[PDB]
Amino acid sequence: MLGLIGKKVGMTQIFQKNGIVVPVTVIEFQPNYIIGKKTVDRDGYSALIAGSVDLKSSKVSKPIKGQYKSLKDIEPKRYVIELKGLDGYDAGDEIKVDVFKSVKYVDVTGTTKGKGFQGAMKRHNFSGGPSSHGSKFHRHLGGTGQATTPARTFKGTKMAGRMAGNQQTIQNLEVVLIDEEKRALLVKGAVPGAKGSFVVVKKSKK
Amino acid sequence: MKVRVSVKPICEKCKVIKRKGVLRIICDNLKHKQRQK
Amino acid sequence: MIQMQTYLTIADNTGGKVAQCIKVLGGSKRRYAKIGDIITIVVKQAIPNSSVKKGDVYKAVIVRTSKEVRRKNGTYVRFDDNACVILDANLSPRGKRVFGPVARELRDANFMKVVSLASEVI
Amino acid sequence: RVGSKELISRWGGKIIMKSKFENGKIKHYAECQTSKNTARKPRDLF
Amino acid sequence: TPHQDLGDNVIIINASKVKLTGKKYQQKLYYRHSRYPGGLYSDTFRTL
Amino acid sequence: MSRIGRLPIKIPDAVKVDVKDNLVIVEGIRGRLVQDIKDSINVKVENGSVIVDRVLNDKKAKAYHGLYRSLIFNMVKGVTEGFSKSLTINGIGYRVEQQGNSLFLSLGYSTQFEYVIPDGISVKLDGNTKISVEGIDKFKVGQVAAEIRSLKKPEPYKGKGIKYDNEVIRRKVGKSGVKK
RNA sequence: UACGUUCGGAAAGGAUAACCGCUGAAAGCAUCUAAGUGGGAAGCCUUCCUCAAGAUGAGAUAUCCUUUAAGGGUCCUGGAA
RNA sequence: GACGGAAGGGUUUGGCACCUCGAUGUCGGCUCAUCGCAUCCUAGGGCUGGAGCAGGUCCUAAGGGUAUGGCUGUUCGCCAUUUAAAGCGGUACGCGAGCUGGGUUCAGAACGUCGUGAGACAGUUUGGUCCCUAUCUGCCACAAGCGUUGGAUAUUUGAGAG
RNA sequence: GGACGCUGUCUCAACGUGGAGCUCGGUGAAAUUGAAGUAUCGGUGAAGAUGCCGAUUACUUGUGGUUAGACGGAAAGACCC
RNA sequence: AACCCAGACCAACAGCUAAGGUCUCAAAAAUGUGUUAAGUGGAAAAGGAGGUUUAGGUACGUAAACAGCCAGGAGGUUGGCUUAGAAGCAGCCAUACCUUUAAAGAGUGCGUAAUAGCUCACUGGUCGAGUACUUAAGCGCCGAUAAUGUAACGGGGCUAAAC
Ligand SMILES: [Zn+2]
Repeated sequence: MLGLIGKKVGMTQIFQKNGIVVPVTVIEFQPNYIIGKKTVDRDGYSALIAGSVDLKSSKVSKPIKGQYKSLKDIEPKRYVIELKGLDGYDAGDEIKVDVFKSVKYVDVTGTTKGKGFQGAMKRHNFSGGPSSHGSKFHRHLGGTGQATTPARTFKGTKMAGRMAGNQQTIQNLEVVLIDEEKRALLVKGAVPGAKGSFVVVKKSKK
Repeated sequence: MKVRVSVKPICEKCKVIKRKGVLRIICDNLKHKQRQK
Repeated sequence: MIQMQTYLTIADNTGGKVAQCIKVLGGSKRRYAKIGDIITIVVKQAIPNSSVKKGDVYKAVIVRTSKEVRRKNGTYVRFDDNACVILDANLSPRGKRVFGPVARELRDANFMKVVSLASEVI
Repeated sequence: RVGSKELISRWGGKIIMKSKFENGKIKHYAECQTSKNTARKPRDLF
Repeated sequence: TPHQDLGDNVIIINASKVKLTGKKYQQKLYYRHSRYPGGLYSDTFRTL
Repeated sequence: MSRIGRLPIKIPDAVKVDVKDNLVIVEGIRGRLVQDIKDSINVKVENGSVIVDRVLNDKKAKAYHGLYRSLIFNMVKGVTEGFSKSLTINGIGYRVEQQGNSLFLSLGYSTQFEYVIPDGISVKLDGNTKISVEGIDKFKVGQVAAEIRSLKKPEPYKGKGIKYDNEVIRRKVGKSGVKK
């Protein structure tokens, strides 16, 4: 599956030729290199290891350094992922942004924004109690279980706790524009993560 | 159609069979078809 | 964003002057109607001795809303009062003339005859 | 009435539904005259 | 001695060719529960 | 048991039969067919004829007697004369056509049905409303004819659909039969 | 943050429920079943997204280190947390 | 499908008085649900006295969904508009150490009825304190420690679960 | 009981403000308490089990939250006899 | 706790037995003759039932029974009718109605206003032994059907490790 490690620059909008506005998210692609390969007869499966923006030479541990010993003029890469079942490339290669030039839809994977310790009403769209008529119940859970059967709280009952921070992959984002000279992709819609967080863009499954 | 507990022939042309462990009636008069509950 | 209990100006010459929304059609929990939707109204005030009496229930189409709704080209049109037009059984305007402007989403919702009888389409 | 969209492929070919048969399976699928690419739902040919 | 571990170890080979009798091949069920409500999953001998 | 189980099997001259290790091969003018035979039943070829008997007298063996007799008989009649089952397409605007190893059916649906013909089986047309499936195996011929019929099962109000030729469709009435 | 924007419910495959079969007995016929062999649903199993080797059954690989090295932690400046 | 006959379900009104009166808080509404299928809708069928449309009856199927208001404390029901449908039940007639206190079931007062009277009434009307900082299990989240048989750093196959 | 006006009462919640809450330093209770290397399900039983049976699941130990249970705490039940 | 076996004076790293068990968790079984295909065993009714073992009746048969296959399946006669029709098949009555009789019923069903029309009992040929209806028992099948979780064998599993 064709994929790339990009950085979510932000959002904007563009004007189609006839006047229709399209809200887009912009992704900037630092150069991506193929660092190694995984093979079915040696690792158990076939995949390509892909890496991106470099690290500072004072903060590369020697295991990471030795990972790149045999590669020529490829500094250590901070973001490393795997692309399963891909061919047409080998160690030392380098993937342009134009691999999406023939693609209509993409999928983007990133780390969603963190919202801290969040309550039930924000986390699960719980309604609350009334704010008047004598109520002493505003944004609490309400009841949680049943009385004596089962005499416990079922596993998975939704309560308060931390919200967001998980990975998430959003599907079928239309591809609006590709700009090779500035290494940018413009997709239509929202992309998980805060500004400057790093996403992975894959060719759409459908 | 007539998922019943007593399945009996209705006309002389109805016939009794047993299929995969249930008792059934089959006939030309499809209105007579039956299976035990 | 017309919901239930909203007051509306009847913008045609049937006789009614104020209508009240009592249902938003086409959807189970549907809560808001926009320009070009059909609602069920009761008449709360009418011109005396007209063909429309106070307290009758009809279907009406929304022609002006006070909350702006996005269009494809990015433009938003926000009127200054909420207004509707009464319809007969065929989902066609019961009246013969329409007062004031209407919004052009009627065009897309296929109310061409309301659009034509309007004075200005914005 | 926004003009009835002509049921056209992204490659300018008409899209027509055929019913393959294979091994007890009726299959419905969408076929493009110009490019003969077989897909199964015209969503995938627009 | 039941207290302690004094028996030998066992390697089973050809474990995929055990034969059953009756309709067990179609009817024996292996159940499991995820501990979440309603999360009861069955699995017949074939599929397992 | 019953006489079909014990009735002897004649062998046509052009047809050869052979039995070995729970298997039977029947090679004829038009093809070769194979069959499994269960342990409890014994199949013998003697004097240009086939005989079947049972080592046991359990009811499974009783049924097997007739089952394998009939199969081997249909296995021999196929390699000599082949099996053929025919069909008729009746109804306004219903058509059938052939291209290579597939049939195209126009049966009122908004799509024209293609139909791959499985190997080992031939299809014959008579105009555009009559079909005849021919082949070496009665089982396969019946299967194909059945699946084609299932493509558009007949109906009783007007006889429309794809019917077996030998079948008789019971018929009902609609509007005018209920006339008072 | 929604009242806003965008996207999502799939397509395909496997095994099945009721049902319809084909070939055929016991029971010369007949019969969807007893030997076999097929179709068949928002259900079941794969497929989509997320968590996941405390899976103690603790997996697999690439690189670094060989008497305290590799590496990690504390402290400090902070954040997209 | 009458007249009769045989069962299951444990939800209705009851029977019994076995646990609890050195206290097991009682009806509805709010919030949050989870499960059963005897299926309201969507899905797959058999037969129709099923032309078509629309149904009737029966079988399979619990994945998802299953309305907003008027009256009443009401569950229920009726009614107004909708909707593909406005399902039936269990869970202390789910859920008050989560909320409300309109109803019921205290002391005020009034009406009708009963009583000579004090008062009484599953008759009515009006007013009337809803307490507790979570030790344990359970659940929602996040860490410390160690293990994974030399010790570490990245990338991941996936049982299993949502 | 109805109407006008007005409004976050509500559709439908969002953001901000002050005191608590959270972390650290100082001072320092309480009701309660047979103890405790105190899980779940289907059962059984003084008829609703953390302690019994069979099976399933679960590394050790804390912190911030939530009240389903421990027929929770509080008052030798006020109702009934 | 109330059922079955059995009355604890104390001690022993002895033996034989009761109830209940002897694949395994879990200390203890093997062989003989049959039955069961439903995991029945390891819940249950009215009723339905070409499941099967064994035993016994009544029909019927090597002088050809049953099923299939090939024929006739009629003439008098629209049986008289009720009715409008009823021709065998709305409905009344019997059909002690006869003949050619191989055998043909005042017709078994389907379907026609009414027939018409298609079929059957009925009997003849091809085939070649048990068949067709019942009775008593031994095991089985459906009926079988609630709500936290397989949950009506204690579990694993068992075609015996079931009866
Ligand atoms: Zn019949």
